[PDB]
Amino acid sequence: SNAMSMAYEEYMRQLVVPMRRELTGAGFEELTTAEEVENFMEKAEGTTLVVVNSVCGCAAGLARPAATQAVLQNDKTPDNTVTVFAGQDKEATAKMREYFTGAAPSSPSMALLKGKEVVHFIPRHEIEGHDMEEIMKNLTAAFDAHC
Amino acid sequence: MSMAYEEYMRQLVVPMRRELTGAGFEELTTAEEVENFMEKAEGTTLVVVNSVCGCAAGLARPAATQAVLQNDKTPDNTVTVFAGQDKEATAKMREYFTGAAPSSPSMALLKGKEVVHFIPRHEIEGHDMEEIMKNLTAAFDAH
Amino acid sequence: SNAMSMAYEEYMRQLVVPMRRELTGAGFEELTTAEEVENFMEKAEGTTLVVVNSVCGCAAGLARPAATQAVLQNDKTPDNTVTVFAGQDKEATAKMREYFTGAAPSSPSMALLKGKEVVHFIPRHEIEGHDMEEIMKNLTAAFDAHC
Amino acid sequence: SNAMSMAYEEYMRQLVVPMRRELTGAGFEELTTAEEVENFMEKAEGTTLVVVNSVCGCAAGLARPAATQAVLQNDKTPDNTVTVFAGQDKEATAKMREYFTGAAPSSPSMALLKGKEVVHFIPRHEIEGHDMEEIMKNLTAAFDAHC
Repeated sequence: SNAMSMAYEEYMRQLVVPMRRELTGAGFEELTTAEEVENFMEKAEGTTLVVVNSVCGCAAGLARPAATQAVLQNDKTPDNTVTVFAGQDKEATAKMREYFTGAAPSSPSMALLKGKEVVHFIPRHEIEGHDMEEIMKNLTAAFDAHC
Repeated sequence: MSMAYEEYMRQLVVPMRRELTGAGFEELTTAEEVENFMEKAEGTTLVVVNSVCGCAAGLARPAATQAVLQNDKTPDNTVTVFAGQDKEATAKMREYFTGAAPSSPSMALLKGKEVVHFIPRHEIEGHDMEEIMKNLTAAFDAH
Repeated sequence: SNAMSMAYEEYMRQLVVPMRRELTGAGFEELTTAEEVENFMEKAEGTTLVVVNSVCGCAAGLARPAATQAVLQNDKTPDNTVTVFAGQDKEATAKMREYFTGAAPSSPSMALLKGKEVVHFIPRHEIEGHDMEEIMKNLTAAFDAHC
Repeated sequence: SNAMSMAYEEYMRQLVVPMRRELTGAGFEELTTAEEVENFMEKAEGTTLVVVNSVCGCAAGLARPAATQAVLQNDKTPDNTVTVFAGQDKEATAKMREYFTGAAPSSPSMALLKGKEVVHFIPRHEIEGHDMEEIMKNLTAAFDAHC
């Protein structure tokens, strides 16, 4: 029944909070709603780092840390930073992904935008199995190319 | 977070509770309730010390419930304390088992508030349904 | 439809099996769909005792035993004995409850019928907090009046 | 195996998922099998935090949060973060516990490893009866000392 299900979602909701704050406390704006995604993307100017967040280990161990560090450490940096949480905010991420023309869905993943156009994409396979150094070098070389 | 968690376990253990209440076992959830029941209790009583493990699920609970339901002679009372979930209720009841070591799941047959037969985890763990049943039913037949 | 809810459903389905068999063991036909229920009530003739079964402790300790002991220890007895399982076969007990206009929904509960019209009702509050004696006294009396 | 045993195991399996995700969404690798433990401990290098997880309020309120906070707030941290789930992955934790020479079994509990040698150990009695501040100091002091 829904009672157990309500409880399960609330519990997963609570455990997911630090997984959000990890990005949001670093200045990444949460887009938790398909409308919020449209709002941002239809107005976005200059460069944007989009992080498609996720609960899995490699989001925790590689993607989130790499994204927040690249942004804080690099001379050249995106004008905006935002995130959608795959698997948790489904409509938000499905809406964001509509803008990633050409890309398949994956999680975690990252896009560098100019306006609402992708100019650099980092799919899950470019993240999983690699180490921080590689991934941050990936991001920063992209920041330097585009930001 | 604390709320969500305790709430989480409170919801998810409901079914493990229902298995016993759905068999007519009365749930004693506080030390107070335990003391109240044991002081009033008359005749025989099966106490099931419940727990959230697999042998409770696949052995003890099914064994206890079938026994009382299908045996000709049965306890006048059927009650349960939930080990680990209702901690204080459990500790209190365990005090009436002067001779028994603590384990869960475990089961006790009482006459009044005196233990007359005891089934420790080790007589449940590593045994099968029927085996545990006969242990109970023989107890019922004797007391 | 996810794994947690599938698993909850499977578990509750098995949980409930023993509570079903106490009644079916005593001749009570299970009505598990709205259609089975609908089907039964139409060709129904004579008197029917309907037991609305429940996962609750008073169903176990009082309702089911009283119902089975009652149908056996009485010269006057219903022609039909059927059951629905509240909370588990939701559409089944909601369908049956429509033939119970005048009675409030509760569980366990029991109803006596002549044909398709209810002529006696035993709510949970006439079960919960009562003795096996008064309950089947309630039952048997009703049998005498109608069966 | 029957329907009940099968449904129950699957039910418990799904319900501990959040208590797995709390650690895996913090970077901890899961060792769910005896073979996975040996494979790891046998080839392990550098330092390792092992978390003996379990299903209980102590694990939920102290052990898991403390372990994840310490690992991400502290400058020195283990090279590896791993976990065995006591009570759920029984062969896995029994196997891990064989590596803890002369330590007593308890859950939750944590071990700091240098290679496969237990370099510091926190039993349940260090966790239960304390607050985060205390456990964290215990953890990070261990890290400061070995890594």
